[PDB]
Amino acid sequence: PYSSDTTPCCFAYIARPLPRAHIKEYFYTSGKCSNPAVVFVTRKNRQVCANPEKKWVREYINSL
Amino acid sequence: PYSSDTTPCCFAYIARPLPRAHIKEYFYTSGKCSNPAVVFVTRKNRQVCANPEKKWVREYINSLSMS
Amino acid sequence: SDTTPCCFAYIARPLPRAHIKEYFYTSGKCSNPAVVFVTRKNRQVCANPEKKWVREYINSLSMS
Amino acid sequence: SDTTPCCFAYIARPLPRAHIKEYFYTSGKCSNPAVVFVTRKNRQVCANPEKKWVREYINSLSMS
Amino acid sequence: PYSSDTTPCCFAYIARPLPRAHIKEYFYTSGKCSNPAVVFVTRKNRQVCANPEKKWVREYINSL
Amino acid sequence: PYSSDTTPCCFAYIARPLPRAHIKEYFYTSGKCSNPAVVFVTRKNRQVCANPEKKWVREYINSLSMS
Repeated sequence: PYSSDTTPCCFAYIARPLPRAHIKEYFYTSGKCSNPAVVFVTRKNRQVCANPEKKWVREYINSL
Repeated sequence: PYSSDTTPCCFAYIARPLPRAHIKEYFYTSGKCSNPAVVFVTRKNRQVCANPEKKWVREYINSLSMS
Repeated sequence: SDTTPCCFAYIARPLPRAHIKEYFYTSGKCSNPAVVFVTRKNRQVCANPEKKWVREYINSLSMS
Repeated sequence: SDTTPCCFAYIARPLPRAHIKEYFYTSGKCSNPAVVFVTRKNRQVCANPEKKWVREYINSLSMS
Repeated sequence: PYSSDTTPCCFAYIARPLPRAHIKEYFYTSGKCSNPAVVFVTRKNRQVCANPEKKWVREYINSL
Repeated sequence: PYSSDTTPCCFAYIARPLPRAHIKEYFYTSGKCSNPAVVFVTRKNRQVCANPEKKWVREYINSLSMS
């Protein structure tokens, strides 16, 4: 661990793929967090936690 | 209350009291987080992690809280 | 004593993510550090831990 | 590169011959020389090549 | 290879166990030979080639 | 003719001709053996491996052989 700022962590992963077209960016959550996660940021700026191992997650990252 | 939303967690606690005058709100971090924490939100919207057990932290919560 | 897998060379071309099931790091007893990717047919592939592709694959995989 | 099994310690008590299916020598790439006995449950057991019992077992086994 | 003397080699292994009681000594054939073998020497001094991996061979060696 | 009996094989060939006078019999080693050889049996029953291709070896066989 490293800073007093908060950092976003994920504790569950979205079940249904989000539409590819609705995603504006992604990031991986901090290594400080207990679980690994991809966060997708939608065009409406919602942050959505997703399982880095899922195929659709990988396909999105690779294509976007 | 496990959802897909991100949740803010804390990994370190500010060393010095923040000025009371600059704080507008607080909240506690989720119990899912590995460490307990209070977060103070400043008027400039910075979120500052703080040690729940410190006296100043408790005094500030007691001044903000409607409970 | 049980055996442990060690690596002596690192794959040159990235193998496809789709063919990998998990990874692990080789033992610190080994002379070289290495990531091992375990394929669908359970072949163990040694890879250079410092490579960007290797790191990106690890982020999307579970560790055995 | 594929992994190869290496040994870092040698079993103290002889395991029963009846439980061993085959042996092999570890790679010369490994830092220590070793005989590996492969048990009926496919556990790999490292053993000291210089030991009389080890040599006697090898004489009665096929080499993978 | 090492000497002008002949050395006994085996090219087949006896199918039926010899009676334990009829064996006076054993030896392993030379490493120069292409196949490994146990030779049992009977009380009548017949030399009988046997498979070192067979259980009865091992049991005889262990008991005698 | 694969049996359980041992069969004598040769791995080296005597460097110098044996004295003809000391040899009573010969035979060839089995084709199963990795190297070809002639074996001379001395009157004292030593078996001596010899290179089949050497002239002295051939001369000695020709003197012993009834073929």
